[PDB]
Amino acid sequence: HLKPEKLQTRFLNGSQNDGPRYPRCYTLTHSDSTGELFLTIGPSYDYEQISGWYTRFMRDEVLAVWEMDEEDMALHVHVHVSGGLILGSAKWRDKIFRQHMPLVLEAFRYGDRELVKKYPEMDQAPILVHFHAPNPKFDLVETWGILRDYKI
Amino acid sequence: HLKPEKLQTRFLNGSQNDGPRYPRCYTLTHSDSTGELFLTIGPSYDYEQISGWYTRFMRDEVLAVWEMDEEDMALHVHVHVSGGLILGSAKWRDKIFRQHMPLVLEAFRYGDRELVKKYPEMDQAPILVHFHAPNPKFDLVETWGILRDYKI
Repeated sequence: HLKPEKLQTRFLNGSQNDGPRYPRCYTLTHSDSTGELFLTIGPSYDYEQISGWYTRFMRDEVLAVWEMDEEDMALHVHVHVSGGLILGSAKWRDKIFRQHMPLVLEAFRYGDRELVKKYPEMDQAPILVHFHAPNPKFDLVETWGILRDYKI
Repeated sequence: HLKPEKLQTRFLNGSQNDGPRYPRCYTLTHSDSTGELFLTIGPSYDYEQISGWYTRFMRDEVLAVWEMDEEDMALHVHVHVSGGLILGSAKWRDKIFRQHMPLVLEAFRYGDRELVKKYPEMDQAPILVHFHAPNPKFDLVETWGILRDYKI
C-alpha cells in the first residue's frame, strides 16, 4: 500500500486539481534513494520527469491517459515491459510492474482525489493496463477493475 | 482475397524493397471509388497519406510497425475500431475490420515480398493486431498467425 506522505503531486499548465476532466494524463516515477513517488497530472505527459539517460535506460515510469468513450471515460495505463536497450529481462520487468500495479493505481486515485470528489462518476471508470512488449507473450491489455477499487 | 493489380506499393526515403529490416513501418489506405489499395513502406508512417478529411472521418487506415525483441521480430498492426467522432459504431466497425484483416495482412506480405525473400525468418514472425478502442470490450490485442500464413 501507498503511503500518502511519500507522494508528491505536480500539475502541468492546463490542469488543476479541479479539472478539466479531458485531456488529463498522469506521469508517475519514483526514487529508490528516498522511496518517494512523483505524480504529475497534466494535459499530456511530463517530459521533464521522464528525461535523461537514466529513465530512458530503466524505463520505470508509469504513464496513463484518460480516454473519452461512449460511457463517460476510461483510464488507459501504460508500462514498458520490454523493448530497446533497457535494464532487466522482459520476464523480470513484467513481474515487478505487476507486483507494483496496485500501488500505482492507489497513487492515481489518492493523487487526483479532489477530481474524484467533484466527479464521482470517474470513480466507476474502468482501468485498462497495457503491458507493452514486442513479444506477443508479454504484450497484454488487461482490465484491472475500476478506480474506487484502489481507495485507501 | 488480394488482387495484386489493385495494390500500389510505395517507399519513403530511407526504405527500399530490400531493406533495412528495421525501422520499417507500413501505411495502408484505399480508394473506395476503385477498390485500389495504397501501401507505403518506410522508416515511419506516411503521415501525408493519412492526413485527408476522408481518413479523419472514416479512420480506416491500417498502420503497422516491425518491432525488435532483441534479435526476434514481430509485426504490430493497428486499426482504429473506436474513439472520437467517426463514421459508425464500435460494434459495426469492429466487424468490418475483422472481415477485411486477412486482405490487409496479404497486402503487407505481397507488398514487401522481396524483403521476405531476402530474410525468410520474416515469414515466421508473429503478427499482432491491436484493435484500438477506449472501451475494454473492443480494445483488444490478438495474435493473427505468422506472415507466411498470408501469401497468395
